[PDB]
Parts: sequence; structure tokens; C-alpha cells
Amino acid sequence: NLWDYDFLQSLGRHSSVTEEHVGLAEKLKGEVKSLITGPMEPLAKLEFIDSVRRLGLKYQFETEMKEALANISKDGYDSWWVDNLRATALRFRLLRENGIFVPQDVFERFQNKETGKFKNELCEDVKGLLNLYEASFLGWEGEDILDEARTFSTAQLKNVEGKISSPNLAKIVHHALDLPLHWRAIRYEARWFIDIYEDEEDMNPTLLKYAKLDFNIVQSFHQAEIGRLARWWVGTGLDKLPFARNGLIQSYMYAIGMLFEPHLGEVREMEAKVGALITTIDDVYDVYGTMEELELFTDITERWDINRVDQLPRNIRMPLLTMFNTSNDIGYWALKERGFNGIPYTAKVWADQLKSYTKEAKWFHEGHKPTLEEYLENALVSIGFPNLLVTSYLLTVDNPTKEKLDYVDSLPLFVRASCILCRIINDLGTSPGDNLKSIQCYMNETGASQEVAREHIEGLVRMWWKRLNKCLFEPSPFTEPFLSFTINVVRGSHFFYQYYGNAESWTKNQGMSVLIHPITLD
Ligand code: NI
Repeated sequence: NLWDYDFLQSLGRHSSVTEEHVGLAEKLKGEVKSLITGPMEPLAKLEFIDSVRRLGLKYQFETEMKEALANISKDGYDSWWVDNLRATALRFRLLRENGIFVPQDVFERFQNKETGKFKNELCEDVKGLLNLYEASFLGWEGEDILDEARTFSTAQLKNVEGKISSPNLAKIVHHALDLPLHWRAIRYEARWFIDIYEDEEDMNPTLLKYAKLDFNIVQSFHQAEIGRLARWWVGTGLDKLPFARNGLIQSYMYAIGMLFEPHLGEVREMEAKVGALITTIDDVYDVYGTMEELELFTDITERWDINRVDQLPRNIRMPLLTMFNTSNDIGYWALKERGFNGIPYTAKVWADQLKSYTKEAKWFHEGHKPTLEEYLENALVSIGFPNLLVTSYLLTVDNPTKEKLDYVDSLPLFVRASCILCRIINDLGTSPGDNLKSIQCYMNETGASQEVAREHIEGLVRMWWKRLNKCLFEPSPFTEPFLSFTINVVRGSHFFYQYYGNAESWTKNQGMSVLIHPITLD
């Protein structure tokens, strides 16, 4: 039972992953590496590299994938894609995803020159439409052809979905209309796509076998992490408090969206601890504490001074001291492991986040209706992603310095974009009197209907994505893995804030299929 701490605290004690499995994975990895670098027709190679990514394995082959695509992009030979929408769109997306610029004008030949509308003759090319839809999300601001490609391909895919013969292709198109691949969380999409790929006609059985084995090996790390985190959480006693039922496993599932690789296990555990405390303390500020209790919680945190903590009731004192202790533990890990005391930075982002909660609480108490901009300036902090992302930078940056930490903590556009997206996606996740959420703020500000206000907020999602996309073609003071963390928290937000069955059964199925049950090997 995904929700049961007895079961969770036992996870990791044993695994059905053997040393046999690991040796087999080493052998299969060498052949997949060889397939990516080796001879293939260029469309077949793009399709292979896309499958590797969708199976969750870009982390194993990123150098080979980049080297293969660099080769393909430096081709005098272009007759294999020019005039072929499916090939043009796949090439466009995979090159932009891997830092190789392709201009939007590659799609101009598929438009009517008078209207700028895509040609009627495309309206029944399902794989072309699907590739053009997926490609459109790699667009930047002012790339008008890609804005049109999105609205055209969405409308045409909706129209043709029911006309598709191939049951696998129909499943893929349904999945894409729910969320484009660019917006999906990698680990969750990997588990979905392993089953889809197995049923594809062009399926490579070596790649499928590697995908299953690597999936199970990575899952064994996750199970050991969940065990440690569940034992920690029960140790805090916060599992017994009223707030955030299931906050620990909710946090961890979101963290798997941010980062799933085994080599980032200790970072992931620390991010998951912070996320569990965010959901708990969100409830303290929202429901449980009095204004005097919250002001004292905030002041203690701002001063990093726990002298007055016994003035708080037990159920508020315990979350505060766990936030304090965990923040000190995480800053200390940075000192021991990375040579840099991170406590000033964990304490600062917690103080900022509690200030942002206190401001929401004061707006509610005084019946304030902020503007959308006023709300988002605060709500990009209250969502918790400045806290989580600054922490993740602290823990991973090579050669941490005060200058480097001060720059990320200042939320430059790349980082701020991610934080705003996570907030507005969360707010959109509530289906159609709360003056303090995105849609209602915009309604109060402009007198828009809910429908029109929702469309406006959805347009902001697309805009901020375009800004992220372009930021990734610019030189950055950031490097991997932080560059990936910043994109992947947004994909974790999309995945867990969508709107048969119910939210409970859907979540349980994702947790059980990704974290608990191995994939069956023959
Ligand atoms: Ni459908």
C-alpha cells in the first residue's frame, strides 16, 4: 500500500534486481551505444534516438545522441527530410532538444503563401501532424509559424484521432493531446512508453530489453530511498499530525519528476525532505495556525533562532523544528561533501517562503484582492520552487561560492520562469470566492469570465515555456544537472496537475507502476 508507512519503511531491505541483471545491463548498454553511433538511415536514426529518450534513457547516452544528431545536422544530403512533414518536424524537434538550432522557416513550404495557414493536404497525415504538434512546443517567442503549427496540429489531431486505424498510434495521439512530450515528466513517461514501444512495429528488441532492465535497476535505488525517507518521516512524528496526509510519498513522487537518476539519489532524498516539509507547513499556514503562531514561526525562521519555539503548540513546534533541523542537515551536507556551508542559503529560502505564506495569510485576513502580477510576484515564492531549486543548486554546483549561490537565489529569468510555471500550472489544476489564485485574480482584475481568464493563464504557460526554451540556447552561468532540474520541475507540475477513475486511483497507479512493481522480464 503506497500510503502505508510500515510497507514504505520496509522498502529497500530486499530487491529482485540481481548482479546477473547488472552484468546483462552493462552488455546491453554497449550495444545500444553502438546502435546510436552506428550506421542507420537518418530518419530511422532520429526515430531510434527519440525512442531512447522516451524510454527514459537519454541520461545513459546523451553524448552519443548529441554526436549522432550533430553528424545528421551537418548533412549536405537533405532530400531525406525536405518536403516530408513527419521527417522535417522530427528533425526540427530532436536538433533543438539537443542544442542544435533549426529555424521555424523549415515549415514555411507546408503553409499556403497567401494566408499563412497550413495546407489542407496535411490534414490526414497523422504521423506528420503528430510530429508537427510535438515540434511546436520547442518554439520561442515571436516564432509565429510554430504558434500556428501548434493551433493547426492540435485542431487536426483532435479531428483525426477517431479516424486512426493503428490502435498503438491512436493511444499515442490521445496521450499527446493530453500533454505534449516536451511537457511530460521523464520517469513517468518512460514507464508508459515501455509498454507502448513493445507494441510498435519498428520496435528494436535489444533497446526494449535494455529499457526494461535499466528501469528495474533504477527502481531498486528509488525503493531504497523511499525506505530511508519513510523511516526519517516516521522519526519526525509528522506522519501523525493532522496536516498533509501522504505528504512524504506525494513529495517523493514529485521529486522523481524533477530528477530520477541513481547517481543523484542523495540530492533527490534531500529535495524530497524539503518538499514533504513544504506541503506540511503550507497546511500549517493555510488551516492550522493562528496569525500570532504564524508570525512567530516566520520570525524564528527569519532569525534562525529557536529560543521562543516552546511558545508554539506541539503540532506547529514539531514542523518548525523539523524544517530547522533538516535545513541545517542539508547545509551541513554541502559543507562536508561540497566544501561550502549551505545553511545560510537553506535558512534564507525557508524565511522567504514563510514570508510569502504570511503575505497570503494577511491578504486573506484583510480581504485583499491582489492583481494577477501582485499575486504571482508572491505566489512564485509560495509554491516552494525557489526553495527547492536554490537547494538543488547548492547541492550540485561545481565549486560553490557565495557569488554563485547569491546569483541563483536572486531568481534570474531562467529560474523565475520555472517558479512561475510551477505556480500557474498548480493553479490551473483546480477544475472550473478564492481571490488568491491565478484565474480568480485575473477575473477580479479585468472582469473576464472564468473561461477567458483560464485561456489567459494558459497563454502565460505557453509564453514562459518559450522563454525557458530560448534560455537553453543561450550561454548560461548554470550547468547540468541544474539546467535539467529547472525544466523538469515544470514537467513534474504538468504531470501531477492535469484535469475514467479518480485522482486517488490515478496517483496510486502511477506510484505503484513507477516505484513499487518491477517490469516483468522473460
Ligand atoms: Ni481520445
